[PDB]
Amino acid sequence: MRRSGNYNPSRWDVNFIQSLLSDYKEDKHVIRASELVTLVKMELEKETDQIRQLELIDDLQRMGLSDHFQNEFKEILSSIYLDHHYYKNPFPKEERDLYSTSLAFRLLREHGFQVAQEVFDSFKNEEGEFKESLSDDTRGLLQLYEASFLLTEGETTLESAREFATKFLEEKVNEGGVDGDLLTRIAYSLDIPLHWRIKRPNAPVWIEWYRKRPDMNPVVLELAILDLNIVQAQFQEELKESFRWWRNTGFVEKLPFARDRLVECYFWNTGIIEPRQHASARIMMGKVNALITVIDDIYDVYGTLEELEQFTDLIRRWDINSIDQLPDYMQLCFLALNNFVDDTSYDVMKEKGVNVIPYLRQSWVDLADKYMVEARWFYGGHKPSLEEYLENSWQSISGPCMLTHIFFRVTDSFTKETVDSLYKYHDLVRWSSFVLRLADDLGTSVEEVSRGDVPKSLQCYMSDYNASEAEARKHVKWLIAEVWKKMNAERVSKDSPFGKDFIGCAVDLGRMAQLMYHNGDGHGTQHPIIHQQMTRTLFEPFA
Amino acid sequence: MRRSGNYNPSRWDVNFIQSLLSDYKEDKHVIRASELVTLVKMELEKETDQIRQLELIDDLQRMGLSDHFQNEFKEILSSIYLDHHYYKNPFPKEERDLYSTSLAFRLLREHGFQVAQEVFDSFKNEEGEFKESLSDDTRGLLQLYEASFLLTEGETTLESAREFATKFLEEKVNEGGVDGDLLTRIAYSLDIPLHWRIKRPNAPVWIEWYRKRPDMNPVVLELAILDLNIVQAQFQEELKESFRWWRNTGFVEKLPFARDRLVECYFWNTGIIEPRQHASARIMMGKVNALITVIDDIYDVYGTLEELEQFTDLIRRWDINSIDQLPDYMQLCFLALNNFVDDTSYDVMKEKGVNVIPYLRQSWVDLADKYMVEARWFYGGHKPSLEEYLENSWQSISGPCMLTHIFFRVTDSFTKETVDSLYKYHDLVRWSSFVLRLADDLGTSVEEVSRGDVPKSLQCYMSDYNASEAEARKHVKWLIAEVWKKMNAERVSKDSPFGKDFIGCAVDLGRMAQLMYHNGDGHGTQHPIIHQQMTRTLFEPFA
Ligand SMILES: C=C(F)[C@](C)(CCC=C(C)C)OP(=O)(O)OP(=O)(O)O
Ligand SMILES: C=C(F)[C@](C)(CCC=C(C)C)OP(=O)(O)OP(=O)(O)O
Ligand SMILES: [Mn+2]
Ligand SMILES: [Mn+2]
Ligand SMILES: [Mn+2]
Ligand SMILES: [Mn+2]
Ligand SMILES: [Mn+2]
Ligand SMILES: [Mn+2]
Repeated sequence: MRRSGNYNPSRWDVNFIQSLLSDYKEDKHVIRASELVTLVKMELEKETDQIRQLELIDDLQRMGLSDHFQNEFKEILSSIYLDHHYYKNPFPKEERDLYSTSLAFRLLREHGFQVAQEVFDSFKNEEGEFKESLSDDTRGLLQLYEASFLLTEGETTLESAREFATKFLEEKVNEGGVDGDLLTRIAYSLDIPLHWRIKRPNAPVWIEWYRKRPDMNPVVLELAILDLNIVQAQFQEELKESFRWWRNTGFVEKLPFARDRLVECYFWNTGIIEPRQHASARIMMGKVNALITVIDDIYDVYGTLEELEQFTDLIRRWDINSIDQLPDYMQLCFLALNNFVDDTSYDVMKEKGVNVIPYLRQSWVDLADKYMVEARWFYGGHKPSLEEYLENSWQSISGPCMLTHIFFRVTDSFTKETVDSLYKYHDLVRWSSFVLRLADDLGTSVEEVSRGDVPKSLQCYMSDYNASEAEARKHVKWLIAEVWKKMNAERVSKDSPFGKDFIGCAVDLGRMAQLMYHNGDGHGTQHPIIHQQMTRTLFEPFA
Repeated sequence: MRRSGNYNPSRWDVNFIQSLLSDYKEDKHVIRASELVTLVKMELEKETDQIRQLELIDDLQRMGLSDHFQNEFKEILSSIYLDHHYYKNPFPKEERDLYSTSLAFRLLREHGFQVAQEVFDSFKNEEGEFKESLSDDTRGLLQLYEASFLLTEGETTLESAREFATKFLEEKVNEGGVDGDLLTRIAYSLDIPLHWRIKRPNAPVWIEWYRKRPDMNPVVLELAILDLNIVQAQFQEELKESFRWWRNTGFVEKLPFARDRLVECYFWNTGIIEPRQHASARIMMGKVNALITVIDDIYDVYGTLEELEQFTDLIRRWDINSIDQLPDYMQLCFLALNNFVDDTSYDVMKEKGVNVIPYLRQSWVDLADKYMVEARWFYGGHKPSLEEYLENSWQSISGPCMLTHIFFRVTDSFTKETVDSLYKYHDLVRWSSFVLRLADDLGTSVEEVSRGDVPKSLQCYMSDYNASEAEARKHVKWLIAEVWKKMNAERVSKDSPFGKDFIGCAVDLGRMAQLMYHNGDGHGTQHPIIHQQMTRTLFEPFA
């Protein structure tokens, strides 16, 4: 009679979840690490070779310590940038180096520095093609490929630099060039460039590789391992509170057609809100995400057209005073929602001084509205077209929802204008949700549409230009590259009204999805590799 | 130009309130009692001397074990009552004995058995009047004074009895030293008869008094103390949940003109909802009683007539939209309230299957309205008539709010009909509040008004008949005595839509108020001994 889209039980249960208690929640570490830092710090800024620096910054970064050496990262990069006079389009053609240049470019750009693509010019022959010689320089070559990802449309030099350094890198992988311990790092970046790699869920491995490194330093490595463990604790704390909420709702038993996976839901935020100081957002998100998950299954799995249309209206007019008109299962959910946004608008009001209920309330209305149109197409046995779908797609994924909720928590002082801009669903939001979406649709088009659901990119395209899924798969991949360019441009935009942290969660959300859906769903049914990534960053300690 | 009724700070901090942990929480404790029980349960069901039984029945109760002996109490009093022919219209031939009769009356009536007042007839002399001889049976002359409180208006015999037995008890205490113990355990009942004594916050002293009782049994005395501690742990647990909530609202820092006393607010409930099963109700109430305090201080202390007339109207129409028009502190207060009832109706809707938000909202609306008319008179510099006031007072004290809230968490299943009866504010609710009210107005009269507040019961009588405080004091007391009598008929009523546990809390809310408001202002603000009874009921363990 119904139509449940067969799901599975959260791999982790309360006893484990609710038990969790790492002995890193003590100040002993906090402070040891808090002193071990000042070292790594002064080590850092006592160093002399600018590249030596660029080199540490990237590592400290890829290791999760990014949080403590903030201002260092700046001045260091700040000077370098303008003590190299990187702020000039007209290249001085000092006939620089592929490596240090690819690096200083990468980091500088990543930190919002204007660095003309022209820079990489002193590395190309006459035909304008990249120098033949470069061929021989695996190191710096891998450094350029990696930097060819801080581009925008109208950046052909970076574009091709990538490609050059790509045929190279790969073939060299099949061969060697050097190491064997390079033949992985190289292939590592060659799977997901650093710029598209989310730090947190990836530090460990990086901390390994570094511990190993001969030139490796111990203060740092020690700082690295300690802190990694000092934050795991945090996640564990948050995780529980978010768990407590999930259990309360009782959807798990009162709404079982919906996916049970609150760890997965909380975990996403260990990747999106990297700045540890934002515990609340992380917690909240654990919830926002769970909620969404349930609402989504109610729309594309459980619920009926009648039921949805009405669910969709009640939310629209946020009529809790009719909560008594919907199927009991929709009453529990909506009340839950009402309860969540209301509780959330309270903390925010309590701490920031604003009544944001009218906004958060909106975030949900629109989401649902989008969920609806998909349901209408679906039931209406409708078949959109790549563009038609895509325009709805980036909103039915919740990125905007997830992101508008975060804004209020991550931002310490908003305006109204900002809020308002943000809420037209600011381009940032738009592009960050698009990655989320596309990536998702990449690793979840399968059972998705083959278990009841409207067509997704892959299909929509496949049908659109009557092609193969391999072509569909390629296209979608390309789209993701396009949107990243638009995003890069926006994350660095000066006119951006958003603060560094927020725009930071917008980019990272894109990068998190690129992990989660890099193989499976990490949700619906889950995926080992994902499962492990989770156990290792949420539950297992480091050495 | 606010007013701030200058309050005092909760004598118990965060850390304390947040830490404490009686190991009794350890399951390996329950079971011990779970045996002692079956034991004490047998000594019971194996006893033969009826008077001996009843006797123990009274102890088990007065000691706080009432919870796991219910069905015993039922069978027993049931039988005794039948094989004694208490249901028959008369039976006074002059065979009865003060004691065992004054006692079987009590427990029989108390447990809802209908036993004529004419039983004590067999104890009166010629011109009627209780027999003089028995001016000797001091023992059973206490059991009489004791049962005289299980009356209604139409029962003059019990009225006189109390009149009589006192005359003597009154003196037997100015004797030489019979038992000495007696002297106190007499004067004990003479301060507050047993009927008006909440058991829970009173077991201690009784468990002591019973230890000594040569005619004692150890399995019972052992289960007794064990349970007290096994129970006190519970409270400590519930205590925190409310505390956590209380802390989270941040009223302490944001609504600082409001009384700080969540412990006290939780404590009240240790003695209203006495059946250990209703943990959530006790927990919820920890919050309700808190919301009120705050929302109350907003009305008789801080807030202005513009601000109150508006607070009241919004609450009434209950819209979280116009919320943006309220003064800041009211914005926060309302949202929390909204969140409170909204979160409470959820749990109810969840576990019981119904939407109660519409009824709970009410509970508050009426309270606030009631609180308003008091504000109006006050500012309106109007001095009401004892009755006028009295007609508001029993509602404006929150009794009905407290209770309508309880009802849902205590009642397993109800119906619109019951609910509705309940909400017209059923007599039971009216009686219980009055006691609460008058009792409060006694130990909060000449101290609240003398700092800004409407004239209370006392003061109103005072003017009405232009009498003295003793006359008012005397009246109000008499008044409390009258109400109880209606109460007595309502709790025992066989027409009550209300179910056992609820009817209890209602009765107990009355008795709990006669405790707190006995020495000075119990509740909070500044409790005399009230404090000890609190540390002792919630923090110190028993031998
Ligand atoms: C929960 C998932 F992982 C998604 C992606 C929904 C979006 C919410 C997240 C990621 C917390 O599930 P699903 O792809 O089935 O939703 P969709 O129906 O929009 O495709
Ligand atoms: C304790 C009282 F009965 C109140 C009403 C506060 C609320 C307490 C509960 C629900 C146990 O204190 P107070 O007597 O000062 O209120 P009032 O100003 O109406 O007399
Ligand atoms: Mn969907
Ligand atoms: Mn879905
Ligand atoms: Mn999907
Ligand atoms: Mn008042
Ligand atoms: Mn008051
Ligand atoms: Mn008072």
